[PDB]
Amino acid sequence: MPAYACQRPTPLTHHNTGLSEALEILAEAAGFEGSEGRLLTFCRAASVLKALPSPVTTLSQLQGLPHFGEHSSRVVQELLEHGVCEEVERVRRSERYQTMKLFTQIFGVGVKTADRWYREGLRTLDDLREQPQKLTQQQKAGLQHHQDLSTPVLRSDVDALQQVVEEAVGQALPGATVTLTGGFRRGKLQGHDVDFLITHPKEGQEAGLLPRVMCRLQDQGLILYHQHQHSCHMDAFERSFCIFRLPQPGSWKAVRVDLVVAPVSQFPFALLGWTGSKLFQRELRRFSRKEKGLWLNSHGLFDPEQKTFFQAASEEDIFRHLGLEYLPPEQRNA
DNA sequence: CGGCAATACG
DNA sequence: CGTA
DNA sequence: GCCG
Ligand SMILES: O=c1ccn([C@H]2C[C@H](O)[C@@H](COP(=O)(O)NP(=O)(O)OP(=O)(O)O)O2)c(=O)[nH]1
Ligand SMILES: [Cl-]
Ligand SMILES: [Cl-]
Ligand SMILES: [Cl-]
Ligand SMILES: [Cl-]
Ligand SMILES: [Mg+2]
Ligand SMILES: [Mg+2]
Ligand SMILES: [Mg+2]
Ligand code: NA
Repeated sequence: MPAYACQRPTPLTHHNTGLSEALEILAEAAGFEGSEGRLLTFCRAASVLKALPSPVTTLSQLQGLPHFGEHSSRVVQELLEHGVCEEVERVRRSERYQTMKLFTQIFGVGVKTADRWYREGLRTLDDLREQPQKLTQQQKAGLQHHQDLSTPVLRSDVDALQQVVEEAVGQALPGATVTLTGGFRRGKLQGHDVDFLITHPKEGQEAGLLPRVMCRLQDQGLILYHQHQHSCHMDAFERSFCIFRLPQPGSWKAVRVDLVVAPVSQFPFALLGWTGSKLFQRELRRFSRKEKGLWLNSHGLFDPEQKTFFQAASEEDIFRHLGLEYLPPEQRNA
């Protein structure tokens, strides 16, 4: 089993679901406490189990697996012997974990804000709603639409939203393309949002696109919220983090939609980064830097010795530049 | 210990 | 601070 | 928390 997640296929569904889920609780809790190193290790150990070809049924099978030390192995030992891990269960039940999970899952709220609120004594969504003047516009939107944003996004929602975005993008710029990215590109059946990457075959024509797209969506009454970021080789892409009004039979629900626009020259890097998973990209970038001495981000791949950027016409190019066997998106579910 | 992905945007 |  |  190789050490980096980008060196091994990791499918969406696998043979150690229970064990990985327990380790991911501990990762999540580590994050709430500001222990980013511990979070990373628990995430990696969970991912190692996702990549295994069959179920772990005995402690000996952890021998030699990367990222399994005393702590992670104990967790798996307890699950194997008793069906539960007391540490995991204590985390689950704790007021601190449940409140941080509640707060951090609000759009516009991160660990530091959730922690401050917790320390201030706040515990519920209604507690936050009673102090509106303190909230950012993004947080106000996240709270306003919290129930809907907590509802899993389904493939049928994706299909509908893709048609809407394709229509608006096609109205805003002839020849522009829309590519589904994020978790649904990796084969996920449900998600927290829908992510789309937009480009145009003639380099430069994609500039100045999202205000036109957003105007056209607003004119259809589809936009409940959005936050636009202008673009800057480009080292920042134009982006819009949106909440769409999605029609449902006799009603509607709010859905988070992210739009990002890249020049076609950088499209493969953007697609790679935005397709994830988050752990897959952290691992891939770590591998690039530490093993190959190349610096990878959403915009490109830089050789610091030669001081040159790699051109890429595909994700396959990028894996080749890094000396990695190609993994399709469905196997990037680290 | 030194590291842990990435980073301009607002 | 928070965003992908 | 794990790695080197
Ligand atoms: O911290 C991050 C967040 C996201 N990303 C990349 C990978 C992720 O798959 C992609 C889309 O971000 P989302 O927050 O939309 N996650 P994803 O689409 O994978 O799952 P979901 O939207 O269902 O939570 O952006 C990172 O690289 N680092
Ligand atoms: Cl830590
Ligand atoms: Cl899924
Ligand atoms: Cl981006
Ligand atoms: Cl590609
Ligand atoms: Mg997503
Ligand atoms: Mg997203
Ligand atoms: Mg230390
Ligand atoms: Na959040």
